[PDB]
Amino acid sequence: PLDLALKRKYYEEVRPELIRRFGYQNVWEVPRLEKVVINQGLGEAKEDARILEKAAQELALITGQKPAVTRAKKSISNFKLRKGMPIGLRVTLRRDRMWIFLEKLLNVALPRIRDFRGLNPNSFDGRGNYNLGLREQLIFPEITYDMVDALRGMDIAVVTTAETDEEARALLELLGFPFRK
Amino acid sequence: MLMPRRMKYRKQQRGRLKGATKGGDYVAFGDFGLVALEPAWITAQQIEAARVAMVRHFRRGGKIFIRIFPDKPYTKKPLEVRMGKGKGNVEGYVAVVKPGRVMFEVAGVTEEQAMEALRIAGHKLPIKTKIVRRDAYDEAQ
Amino acid sequence: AHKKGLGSTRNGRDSQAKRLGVKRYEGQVVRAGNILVRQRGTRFKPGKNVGMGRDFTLFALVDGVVEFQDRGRLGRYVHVRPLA
Amino acid sequence: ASEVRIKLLLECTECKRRNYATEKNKRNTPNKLELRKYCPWCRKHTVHREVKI
Amino acid sequence: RLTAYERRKFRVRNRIKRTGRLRLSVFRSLKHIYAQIIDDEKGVTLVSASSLALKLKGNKTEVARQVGRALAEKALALGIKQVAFDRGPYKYHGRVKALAEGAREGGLEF
RNA sequence: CGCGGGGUGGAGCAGCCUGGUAGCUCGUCGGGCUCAUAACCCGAAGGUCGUCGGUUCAAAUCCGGCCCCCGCAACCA
RNA sequence: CGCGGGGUGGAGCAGCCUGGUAGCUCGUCGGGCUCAUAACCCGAAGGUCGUCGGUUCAAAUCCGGCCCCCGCAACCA
RNA sequence: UCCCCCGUGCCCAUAGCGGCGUGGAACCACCCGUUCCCAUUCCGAACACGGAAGUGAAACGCGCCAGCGCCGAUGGUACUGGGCGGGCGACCGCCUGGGAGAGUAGGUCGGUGCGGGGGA
RNA sequence: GGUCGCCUCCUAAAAGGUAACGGAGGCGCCCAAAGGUCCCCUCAGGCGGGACGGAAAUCCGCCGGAGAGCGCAAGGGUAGAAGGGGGCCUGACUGCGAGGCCUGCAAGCCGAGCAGGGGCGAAAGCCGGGCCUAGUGAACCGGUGGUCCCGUGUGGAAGG
RNA sequence: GUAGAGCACUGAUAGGGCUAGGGGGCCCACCAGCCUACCAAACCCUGUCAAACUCCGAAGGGUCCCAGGUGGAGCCUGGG
Ligand SMILES: CN(CC[C@H](N)CC(=O)N[C@H]1C=C[C@H](n2ccc(N)nc2=O)O[C@@H]1C(=O)O)C(=N)N
Ligand SMILES: [Mg+2]
Ligand SMILES: [Mg+2]
Ligand SMILES: [Mg+2]
Ligand SMILES: [Mg+2]
Ligand SMILES: [Mg+2]
Ligand SMILES: [Mg+2]
Ligand SMILES: [Mg+2]
Ligand SMILES: [Mg+2]
Ligand SMILES: [Mg+2]
Ligand SMILES: [Mg+2]
Ligand SMILES: [Mg+2]
Ligand SMILES: [Mg+2]
Ligand SMILES: [Mg+2]
Ligand SMILES: [Mg+2]
Ligand SMILES: [Mg+2]
Ligand SMILES: [Mg+2]
Ligand SMILES: [Mg+2]
Ligand SMILES: [Mg+2]
Ligand SMILES: [Mg+2]
Ligand SMILES: [Mg+2]
Ligand SMILES: [Mg+2]
Ligand SMILES: [Mg+2]
Ligand SMILES: [Mg+2]
Ligand SMILES: [Mg+2]
Ligand SMILES: [Mg+2]
Ligand SMILES: [Mg+2]
Ligand SMILES: [Mg+2]
Ligand SMILES: [Mg+2]
Ligand SMILES: [Mg+2]
Ligand SMILES: [Mg+2]
Ligand SMILES: [Mg+2]
Ligand SMILES: [Mg+2]
Ligand SMILES: [Mg+2]
Ligand SMILES: [Mg+2]
Ligand SMILES: [Mg+2]
Ligand SMILES: [Mg+2]
Ligand SMILES: [Mg+2]
Ligand SMILES: [Mg+2]
Ligand SMILES: [Mg+2]
Ligand SMILES: [Mg+2]
Ligand SMILES: [Mg+2]
Ligand SMILES: [Mg+2]
Ligand SMILES: [Mg+2]
Ligand SMILES: [Mg+2]
Ligand SMILES: [Mg+2]
Ligand SMILES: [Mg+2]
Ligand SMILES: [Mg+2]
Ligand SMILES: [Mg+2]
Ligand SMILES: [Mg+2]
Ligand SMILES: [Mg+2]
Ligand SMILES: [Mg+2]
Ligand SMILES: [Mg+2]
Ligand SMILES: [Mg+2]
Ligand SMILES: [Mg+2]
Ligand SMILES: [Mg+2]
Ligand SMILES: [Mg+2]
Ligand SMILES: [Mg+2]
Ligand SMILES: [Mg+2]
Ligand SMILES: [Mg+2]
Ligand SMILES: [Mg+2]
Ligand SMILES: [Mg+2]
Ligand SMILES: [Mg+2]
Ligand SMILES: [Mg+2]
Ligand SMILES: [Mg+2]
Ligand SMILES: [Mg+2]
Ligand SMILES: [Mg+2]
Ligand SMILES: [Mg+2]
Ligand SMILES: [Mg+2]
Ligand SMILES: [Mg+2]
Ligand SMILES: [Mg+2]
Ligand SMILES: [Mg+2]
Ligand SMILES: [Zn+2]
Repeated sequence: PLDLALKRKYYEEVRPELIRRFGYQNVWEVPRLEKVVINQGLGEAKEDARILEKAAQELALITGQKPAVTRAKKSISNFKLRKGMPIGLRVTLRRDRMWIFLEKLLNVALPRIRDFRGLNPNSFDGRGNYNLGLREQLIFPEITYDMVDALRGMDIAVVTTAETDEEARALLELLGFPFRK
Repeated sequence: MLMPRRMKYRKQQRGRLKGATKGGDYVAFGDFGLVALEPAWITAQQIEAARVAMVRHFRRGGKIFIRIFPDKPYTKKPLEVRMGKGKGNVEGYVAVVKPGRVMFEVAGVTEEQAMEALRIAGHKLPIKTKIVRRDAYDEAQ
Repeated sequence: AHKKGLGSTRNGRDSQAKRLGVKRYEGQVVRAGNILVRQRGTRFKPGKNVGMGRDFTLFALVDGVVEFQDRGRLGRYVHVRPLA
Repeated sequence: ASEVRIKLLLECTECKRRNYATEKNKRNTPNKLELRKYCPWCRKHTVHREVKI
Repeated sequence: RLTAYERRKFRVRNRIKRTGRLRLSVFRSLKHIYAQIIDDEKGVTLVSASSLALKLKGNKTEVARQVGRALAEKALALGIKQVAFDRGPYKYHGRVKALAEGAREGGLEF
């Protein structure tokens, strides 16, 4: 639906090594992406100042989409929450917008962190998904420096039709994931 | 003593006591048990009383089981007060007991020795009693 | 004497009885309008020819005969099979 | 009612006679009320407001 | 346990059922669209006009508009005027919409 | 049993009604003054608010029950 | 329900009476002096003159609505 | 007129959960795209249209068995409407119609009604 | 000393009803959205994952029939919505009311349908406030606004 | 929706198994060893208690239809 080189890498390289690996029969049951929910749960503009969306504009420059907000589930005295305050943001990346994001993180952004050292491998789901997080925000130079302010990061899940954590790894590793172990 | 550590309501109604027991009609843990022959309100101070008795009978030994637990609150008006102006106050707790219920049963000791420590146990009890033996019938439910 | 310096209670009340329940029993011939059933909640549901007011009071919508049907997991229903 | 919850008669405009009355809050929304209400007097629908009770 | 899909059915389904007037169920797959008039008392079908039996093809929406008009003729000739519209778990729009507007103009009554 | 009162940094007092708000005075520890001590001047330290459980998103606070303290009737002809 | 007068710095507050600068003394930091603590002397801090809204070259002073507290006068089936 | 799918009820878990197999010929689902109508507090996930390359892997349809769920008698007992009895009292017992709950033996991976399509 | 009206549960003995200075708890309000409707969504919770970030902030995954929610107490009810989100809205209309619940009286309660004129919806339809059951007061005496009915010889005005 | 009975829900509950936490060890005291005739949540087993708990549930009671029922029955309007 767009000429992206990771869409083409998954097909013309990643698809087959998997069929030769776990020896699939049918074609659909082969592991495959689904979404990349990016949670910028800030929790710092609750009854705190405006400026919340001042990240949800850079969040758009990362993900191409406009992020939509998330509200306070329930009130907590220890966090200063009343049932309704906004705390964080979340963009769901489906179709080719999803791809092109990873075609910038996996081979430009991930190395843009100092003291970087691969990825944590225990953190796979159990029914075939994976996630972690990030703190530094200009980790993609679409977010240039003299957009300077308080640095905040994101929680990021990636969702796949993988059926176990095992085969799952094989996908994410094959699409360029540096694993720490 | 034996208060139920917590409870849903505090003052409990009185209640009748019609007929024969509901359950607890067979030995289940010990090899000899003590059996009620007439309805009663056995008290936290009696259960305790009968228990301690046997323990001090075969000092260091045996395993005492206790099948009825005093949950009902025994209520009672003070002295030199007349009828009404509230419902009585709680003093002590009790366990409803119909005939046939087992209350104590001991496991593992000389047949003589259990047959005493359950005999003495009955005298601390406000009712008539019969000691019984674990049974084919007992293992049959 | 006898009365002295005791006290009393903190509780002691009760509400006016509401006289609810099933007002019309199955096979009773009804005019349109008769309250078939008084209730809190929906222990009975509005069947054929039967309405329900903002207190779940079910009422005959046309003359006929009350009929009763327990359709299990989707509950009891009250209808009226209008003798034509 | 109490004091924060005021009582009021719904005013009018298209004939200036009152025809309704109800309740509202002045610590919540401290303005002048708003409802469409057909009248037995003008025999037409009209937008209404308020005055004290 | 239930899917949002089947809930929406019951929901949209339940209401209409309470008004007694006849029922023009609208089923719709990615290929064809079907419909059938139902008395829900006895539990029976009055008349059924579908895209597949009519062997029509040539754009899904415009396909349906005829199948709707087809249903009206096949029912007017039977005596049905009064019939309320069941729109399934589908938003009344486009395809289902067409079926209606077809049935509508064919002389049918809702 | 019953009425109503107050329990809070070591002593003595606010903060309770109106639910997010530890206050004052001594006292204390640590710096000066003075040959020395106090006085006196200068900084700091110090309590899950009787206690179980309670309701609120939270309890000094709103809330029920024994544990205390305190006036407190109990007429008994 | 009806009539008297009002907020101006955080308090207090005449200015307002009379149409021209937002102000007296109380409170802070600072300097003075200081046995200290005083009072004293210098200085700045500080405000939107209940609110709109209006007559005017102009308004704290003047008019309308209102608002909010003080008060007064009655009435309460 | 038997068979198979699709729609839709009726029954209310003996129908369900989980498991093994399974069917794309037709229907159905995924599916192809996001121009158009329609849609997302972000996203064509859903809802929406335009189609038809692939696929029955998912979902679903149909078969299989009792691990769970669930239905679960007969016999007997509890209690009991009516009528009586012996006890100083506590409470027990008898005739007479009625008769559970638990538990045992067991049952169950459904039965169906009109309409439509498609091969005997 | 405590109590006095209304609501919830129990006592109350399987229709209703039922006492006690019997065991327990709540009301004297609240909301122009918490109302109307048309549309869409489905919980509490538990295990794995999750930069800050924790027992619980927001996130992802399977798991789950209702144990969450429904303004406040309790009960019944309830996702096949009564709960959560949005679009348009004001029926929180008027003129009436068959028939019934309850019932000593007076009260209270439920209400299809007809007219008028609106709202939301393509529509079948639904709306005479709120999931329901508390959130209150007879008659008398007055206040305010309409009407244009009475008004002491007639017309006014006073007064009803 | 009661007697009974039951534990599916709100709670109680005694022994046992499992098992977060907590406590005594003690290795050691920087993090960490994971060992416990001690306490103990959630859960599983045996075994039980409840007016304001009910997965279930009698006899019975209510009431409408039909039939029997001529009774100091019944029904309406009135006077005491
Ligand atoms: C005693 N009196 C006068 C009252 C009578 N005429 C006489 C008398 O004896 N009265 C007393 C008589 C009994 C009364 N009393 C006491 C106990 C009780 N349980 N109930 C009573 O009525 O208390 C009375 C009381 O003090 O008035 C005075 N001191 N004035
Ligand atoms: Mg392209
Ligand atoms: Mg969420
Ligand atoms: Mg005795
Ligand atoms: Mg009291
Ligand atoms: Mg009563
Ligand atoms: Mg009364
Ligand atoms: Mg239902
Ligand atoms: Mg009016
Ligand atoms: Mg049918
Ligand atoms: Mg005090
Ligand atoms: Mg303070
Ligand atoms: Mg010296
Ligand atoms: Mg000093
Ligand atoms: Mg109190
Ligand atoms: Mg005056
Ligand atoms: Mg002024
Ligand atoms: Mg100025
Ligand atoms: Mg049926
Ligand atoms: Mg199997
Ligand atoms: Mg097989
Ligand atoms: Mg195979
Ligand atoms: Mg297959
Ligand atoms: Mg195939
Ligand atoms: Mg939408
Ligand atoms: Mg959506
Ligand atoms: Mg078969
Ligand atoms: Mg097997
Ligand atoms: Mg089985
Ligand atoms: Mg039997
Ligand atoms: Mg018998
Ligand atoms: Mg009889
Ligand atoms: Mg008898
Ligand atoms: Mg006897
Ligand atoms: Mg078997
Ligand atoms: Mg099966
Ligand atoms: Mg064929
Ligand atoms: Mg009655
Ligand atoms: Mg609304
Ligand atoms: Mg959702
Ligand atoms: Mg959740
Ligand atoms: Mg996080
Ligand atoms: Mg968290
Ligand atoms: Mg409830
Ligand atoms: Mg709703
Ligand atoms: Mg809604
Ligand atoms: Mg809205
Ligand atoms: Mg519109
Ligand atoms: Mg009428
Ligand atoms: Mg009338
Ligand atoms: Mg009437
Ligand atoms: Mg009456
Ligand atoms: Mg109406
Ligand atoms: Mg209400
Ligand atoms: Mg509503
Ligand atoms: Mg009410
Ligand atoms: Mg009153
Ligand atoms: Mg009078
Ligand atoms: Mg008047
Ligand atoms: Mg007047
Ligand atoms: Mg005149
Ligand atoms: Mg223990
Ligand atoms: Mg340790
Ligand atoms: Mg070990
Ligand atoms: Mg061990
Ligand atoms: Mg347990
Ligand atoms: Mg018992
Ligand atoms: Mg009971
Ligand atoms: Mg039950
Ligand atoms: Mg019966
Ligand atoms: Mg009747
Ligand atoms: Mg008479
Ligand atoms: Zn008018």
